[PDB]
Amino acid sequence: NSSASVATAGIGGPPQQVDQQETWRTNFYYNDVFTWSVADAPGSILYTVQHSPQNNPFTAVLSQMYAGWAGGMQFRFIVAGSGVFGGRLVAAVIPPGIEIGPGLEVRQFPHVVIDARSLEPVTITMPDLRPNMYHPTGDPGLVPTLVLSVYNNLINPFGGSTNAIQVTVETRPSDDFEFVMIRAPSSKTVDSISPAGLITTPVLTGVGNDNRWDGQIVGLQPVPGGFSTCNRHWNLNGSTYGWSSPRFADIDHRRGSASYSGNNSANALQFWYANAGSAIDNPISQVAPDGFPDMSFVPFNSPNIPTAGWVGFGGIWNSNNGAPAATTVQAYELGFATGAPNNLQPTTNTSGAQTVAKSIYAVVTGTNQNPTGLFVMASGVISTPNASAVTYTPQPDRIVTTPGTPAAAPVGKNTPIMFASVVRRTGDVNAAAGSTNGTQYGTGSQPLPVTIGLSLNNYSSALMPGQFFVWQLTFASGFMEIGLSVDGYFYAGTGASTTLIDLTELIDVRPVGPRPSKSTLVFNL
Amino acid sequence: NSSASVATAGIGGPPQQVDQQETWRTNFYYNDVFTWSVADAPGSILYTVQHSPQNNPFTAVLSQMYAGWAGGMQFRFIVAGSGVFGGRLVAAVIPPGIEIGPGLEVRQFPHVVIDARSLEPVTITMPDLRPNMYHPTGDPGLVPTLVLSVYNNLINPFGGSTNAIQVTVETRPSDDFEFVMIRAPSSKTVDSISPAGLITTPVLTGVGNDNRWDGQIVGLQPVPGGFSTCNRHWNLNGSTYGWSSPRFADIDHRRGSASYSGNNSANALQFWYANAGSAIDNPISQVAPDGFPDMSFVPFNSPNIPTAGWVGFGGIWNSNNGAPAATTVQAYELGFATGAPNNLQPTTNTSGAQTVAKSIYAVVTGTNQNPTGLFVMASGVISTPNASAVTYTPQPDRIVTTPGTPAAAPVGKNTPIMFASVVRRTGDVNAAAGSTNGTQYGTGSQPLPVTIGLSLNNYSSALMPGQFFVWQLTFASGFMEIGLSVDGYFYAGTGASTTLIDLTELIDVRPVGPRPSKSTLVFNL
Amino acid sequence: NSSASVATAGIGGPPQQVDQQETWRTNFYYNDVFTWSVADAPGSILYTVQHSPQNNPFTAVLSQMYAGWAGGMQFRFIVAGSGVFGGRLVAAVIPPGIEIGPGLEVRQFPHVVIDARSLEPVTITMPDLRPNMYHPTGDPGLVPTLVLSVYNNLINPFGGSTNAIQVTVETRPSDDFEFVMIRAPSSKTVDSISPAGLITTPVLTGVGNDNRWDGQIVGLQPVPGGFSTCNRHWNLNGSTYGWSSPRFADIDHRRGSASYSGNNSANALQFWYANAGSAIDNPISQVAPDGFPDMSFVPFNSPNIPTAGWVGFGGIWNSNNGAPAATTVQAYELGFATGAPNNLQPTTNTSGAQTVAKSIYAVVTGTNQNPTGLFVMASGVISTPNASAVTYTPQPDRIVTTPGTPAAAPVGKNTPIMFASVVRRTGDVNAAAGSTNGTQYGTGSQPLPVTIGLSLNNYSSALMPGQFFVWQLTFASGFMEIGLSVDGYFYAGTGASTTLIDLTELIDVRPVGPRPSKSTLVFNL
Repeated sequence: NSSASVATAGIGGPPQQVDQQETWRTNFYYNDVFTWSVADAPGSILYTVQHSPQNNPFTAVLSQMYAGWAGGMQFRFIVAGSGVFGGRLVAAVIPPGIEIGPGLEVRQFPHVVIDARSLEPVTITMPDLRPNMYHPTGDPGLVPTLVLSVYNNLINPFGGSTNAIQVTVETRPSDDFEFVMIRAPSSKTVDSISPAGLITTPVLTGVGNDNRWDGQIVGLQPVPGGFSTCNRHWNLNGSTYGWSSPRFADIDHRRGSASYSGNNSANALQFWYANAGSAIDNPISQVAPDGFPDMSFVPFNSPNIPTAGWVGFGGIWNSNNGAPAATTVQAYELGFATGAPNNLQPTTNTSGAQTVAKSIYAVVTGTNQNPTGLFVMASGVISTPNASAVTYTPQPDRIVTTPGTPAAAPVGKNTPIMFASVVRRTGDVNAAAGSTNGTQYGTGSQPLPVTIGLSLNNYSSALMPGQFFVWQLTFASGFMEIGLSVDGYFYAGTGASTTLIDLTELIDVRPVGPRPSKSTLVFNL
Repeated sequence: NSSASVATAGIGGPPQQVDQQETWRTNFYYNDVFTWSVADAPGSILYTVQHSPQNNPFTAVLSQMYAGWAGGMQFRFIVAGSGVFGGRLVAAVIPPGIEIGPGLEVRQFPHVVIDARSLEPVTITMPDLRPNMYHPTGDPGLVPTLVLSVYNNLINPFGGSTNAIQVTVETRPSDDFEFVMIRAPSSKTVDSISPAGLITTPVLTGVGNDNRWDGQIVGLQPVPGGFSTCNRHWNLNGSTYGWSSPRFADIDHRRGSASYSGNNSANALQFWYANAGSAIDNPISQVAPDGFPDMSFVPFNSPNIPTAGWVGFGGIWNSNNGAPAATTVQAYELGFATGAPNNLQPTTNTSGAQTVAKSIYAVVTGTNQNPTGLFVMASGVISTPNASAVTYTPQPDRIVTTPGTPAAAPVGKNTPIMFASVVRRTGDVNAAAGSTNGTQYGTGSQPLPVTIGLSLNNYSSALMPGQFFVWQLTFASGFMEIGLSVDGYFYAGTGASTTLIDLTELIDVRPVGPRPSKSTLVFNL
Repeated sequence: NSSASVATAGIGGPPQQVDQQETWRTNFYYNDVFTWSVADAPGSILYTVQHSPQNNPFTAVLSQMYAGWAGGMQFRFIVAGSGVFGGRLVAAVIPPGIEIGPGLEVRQFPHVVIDARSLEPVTITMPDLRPNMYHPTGDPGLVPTLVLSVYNNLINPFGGSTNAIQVTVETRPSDDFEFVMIRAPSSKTVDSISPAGLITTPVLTGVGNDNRWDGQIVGLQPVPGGFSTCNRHWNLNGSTYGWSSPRFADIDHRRGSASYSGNNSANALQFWYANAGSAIDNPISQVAPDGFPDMSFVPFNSPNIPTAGWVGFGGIWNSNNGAPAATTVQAYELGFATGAPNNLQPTTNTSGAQTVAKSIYAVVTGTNQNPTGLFVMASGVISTPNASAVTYTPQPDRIVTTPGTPAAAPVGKNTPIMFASVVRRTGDVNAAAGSTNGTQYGTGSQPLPVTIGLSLNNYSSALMPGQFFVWQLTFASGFMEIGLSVDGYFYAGTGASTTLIDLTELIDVRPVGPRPSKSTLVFNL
């Protein structure tokens, strides 16, 4: 690999200003560590990095201080384990012009080998292979990448009882490394925007809540079979495929049709429905009124209760009138459906759907009119039998989504998870119940604070489509990793387990950074 | 001019560190030739080319092996003369970022004159005008342009038809030219050039098919009125505006209404329809289902057959059970229409339309159902009564388009072309034609391996919106040029022509690389 | 051994007159790796390769540019060890014309030992054994072989499952290696290697389709009983024994007899047949018409449907007039049979057979005519009653073959494979299945771009009848090898397996070049 690049790092002028500083470059300090197991395949990539000053601790804080950089940086690797262990690793410096993934053939680029038995550390100096121009802390332009790959797999002769060893990574800047465009310290560009700050501990401990139910988040729920979600959900492209803005507020739809069933004008069950694409007061999407639940309706016939329906309180409002008609005000079961008045069927897709309401108990005096509005409150309560507390609501089938929505499915051994929260439940009027309030797990895709920050800031040039942004969770007994995708869905490396993970013994959350999607999030509980 | 700069290029070049290949390249190799006539006016530009590793053919093969390039290229010019013809051309090396087109004069540039009376070739070195920045082979950036323009008019002493001579160009890399970043010439796909591979000899010869009727390409059809195409179309930005898959696939639509009109349940024409924009089971877009024809319907009255209709074979398919109805199996006209079920009228706008199907002959027993599905085969036949019929189908007026689709209209003397194929026609019981095939012409806007390849790999930033990518088609006798826009339309230089070009006597196809879109593409057949 | 011959090669080499490329090739590049276990017996041959410009990847790219080659190649071997395992391998440079296979011993050859306890790589030069005759790049002739065989058995001190280690090979061209006859690296097609291009990553990924049902390839199916295929099949000799075109094309047969059996002219099953070997309007061979299925008929009785029948949609077409009959339009079973019109029995021999068609449902009015034509579409559907049905179709017993067609039967542990795809099934009015696709498996013997490419360019004398051309298929987790015989069958190394291999998690495909056919192809998935 090149070495004349240093003369080119060498060129200065008006970026230097006064009084440049070598800073500390002398010794090697801990950047990172990686694990190598007998499990891992030849041609698998254990460690990768683009050349940057964010590869020492000292040059990452100086990055705020300086606006531009140039030159080489040295990477030192220490294999720890034993001299009795077979296997070999390959470290190679790759020039820019590349897309890294399944076709990027590490063992056919100029490279050096690292042997597992090495007692002493092995060093590489990584130069600049495009040294002609200063990089800012904006776009650097395309830079060389350092990749370490397994050439032949780790062997223990004493069997499978011990099966992994670690390799340390240490760095120091080289001689040719320099900085420029100092200015004075402040915050700047792409550096200040990262998905990291969305998730944090106080939100999961007790400050945060879900985006479907406004509940307190008690758990993490794995969903092996996948799911799809859009309403009040957001991505790292800054937009939503939903019809709700990211806050809880009343459901107002001005044009629907209203009727009642029982052939009696007083003491009857109220019905309201409308087709999708008439939400004239909603800017987000005219498909349904903001605040309307993303679930398919649940059939009930009087006096029988809906088994795990969404219920909210409200009543019927005509457009000419300043406030709703009181006689109509009652609890309603709400959902998305097709086939109103009396051929009702649930719908999982918004295209050709109908937004439907029916009162769970009798209204004082009904109303027959068309068109006329529906006015129902911000968050809902769960309708379900008396002492019911089985699994969670909605199940993946129950969630309604648009045809623009991308679905959440497993990637590798990484499984999508939903955030589980405590919801109010009711067993139908009076009687008895399993407890004082009863147990009930309502689930959402996201914590509402993450949803507000995806809507607030655009993170497209801040997490790549192949990556997850990763944080690690610490529990009193055990720890795990959790990931957020660019499509807004959250993942865990739990595989096919369904067990509820308890956030109530949560000590901590902290970022691990960007990781590629296929590679498994840690689960040790 | 800039021939001192040999030593100042030699600071920008050397950080890379690589060998010089001199011994192979003693001789110059053929690049192109152009024609010079008595009617080519002074100020006109006959020939232009950008600096690129693709100018010498052997350097193009070597470009594959390397990820960067730099240094100059020599150009050598031969005038074919006579010695009795007067006139001159001017050769200038144009700076980077100076727009090329007919507005461009050589007037105030450094230049050499190329003389009509010359008998000796005249050799210019084209130096590197970017040398501080090494160029990538697969993302190069901005380069200079070599331009040749007519200073003085070609004049002949005598009469006759004889009015033209040719000027040949051959090239050789200079002693400053260099390849660097060998790495692994291992597993990159588009090292080979992405745009250039779209058209090839055996593909235009007999391997290729067209992307709308699946026929064999016999010819090229100019459309001097211009035209528009959205479906099964891709482009050099990777984007599309269609609904149908990149390959040909069968029609399955689960959600329609079926009915018939008449005085009886039997020996009637079956009708089925569903709305446009409702196909939520199509991954590409909801405009219609996959396999659905992008040409407007043909109204007809029982018992008569539609002409220049798209007909396909299929039947009514039960949505609840998932299974066909045999009695319904018949040939059907499938099309886009508006005014369903019974006020039907034709449109070319998808929005607010209905995708409609009607049988071309009597079904034994019809069915009235809602909902019911439609299941029809992939392949399509043109409906035409006995012998002599319509010139080519679809005509540009028949084609439907969806918002976002740009239309292709002539530029200068370049006119947009469609690809013509021989297609199967059926129409009217025991009909016949004047020929055995019954010579019926189906047209597509692209060849299908091109539609598939432009959907499989990226092509962005390779061709400039002012330029066309050019290939030269070579016949046993004569040649012509064909061009590709950024948009993914093909163009040819026949001007106000409607005449069909016969591709039967094709020997070869070669890439000519980008050329300005106002440059006429030559026609000598 | 033969390392004196440096100066005697230098008379045979020099008449050509060319430069030496040294500066690019400082380092060695990855060629392959193989596995060494406690169960690989002494005398066994683990790895073999012929001298060829295709061993180093960058030399392969350069081979394109040149029409001849000569000189040696260095080979470098790394044992992955541990230091507690005993055993040895022997490395010999084998003379030209000495047959390779398991009968081959290293016993009396010059050799080096490669040691289990080795920690340092061991490097052999493979000299040119042909130097008086310069080799062609695109017709090379006879070369020597490098062979590695087990001298002493791998032994472990301890128990556990741990029983294997790997040995890597990397190569570098020698200082004697040379390229000559640059000419024009211009316009030769198969400069690139003809055999190697047949299988590619995006082709096995999602661009390829199979050559009998036109479906998407999901898997590989081993057939440990062996099988035979003639139609739409080509080979590495360019020869075929089929009737149908290299692409999928519609059935048109002008000369048949049509009849029905029953008690009435209406609501009957139409039957049509013509003899095999009579299709004089088919350019390829008169065995049947173009588009006709190469699987034996399925007898059925009215009113029941055939199972695992080939069904296609079409009708009776008037031979005198050249035009269809609408009333006859229906779904038909098309097949090869013997015993027509009414003693019909199935066969797999074409000679003395009849190509037969029978409708699967009632036609409104039937026709009795002689002669009358048959006109049916290209695409085909599998006939199956409701849900659970046959494992794959065609089964090897159903396939018809014509004289001259060789059958593919296992060799050693390599077994012949068919390519599996998901195909459309229809059968029995308003039927259904357990899944929405109704998971029906269609099989082809080759991928269709391979059938088309093996018909488009020549391939003779590239692969030796004892060897198989090998490609390596690489997955996200594990890898396997696939092989191609001279005959144009594909093979895999699953032995007595019938289990279907799922190609869903494929990352990559790379050519491994020829290997002896008795060599097992590896399976680690």
